[PDB]
Amino acid sequence: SMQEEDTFRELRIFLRNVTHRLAIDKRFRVFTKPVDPDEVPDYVTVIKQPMDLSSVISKIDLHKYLTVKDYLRDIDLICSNALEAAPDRDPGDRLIRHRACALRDTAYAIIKEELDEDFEQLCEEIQESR
Ligand SMILES: [Cl-]
Repeated sequence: SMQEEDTFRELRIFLRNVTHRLAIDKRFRVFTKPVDPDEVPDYVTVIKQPMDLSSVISKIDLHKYLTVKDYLRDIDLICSNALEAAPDRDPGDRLIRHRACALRDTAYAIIKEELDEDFEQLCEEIQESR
């Protein structure tokens, strides 16, 4: 229905807002774009499912997220990919992991504070009905 399409529209607007807020945070700059094949060629081999905040925006616009849970799966993937790609004790890797963890925590905290759980439940029930 149009009411359901309106709901999905509201979700995309909200998701777009949260993602923007993430993407402008200077700590999260390394997560804003795909990793560069030239800068390191082993990334595409070691990371099977690359994800970044620009790809998240593209997916919102392609109507790929019908629930907040589906969006958070991609935020989690950005984080888990970073942890896997930067696992060592050296300061460079620890900085990346710290920032990855902060990205995840920030997204979750924004969502906890700003998303009505009944809105999410509605999204889930429309998704399940299709
Ligand atoms: Cl830096």
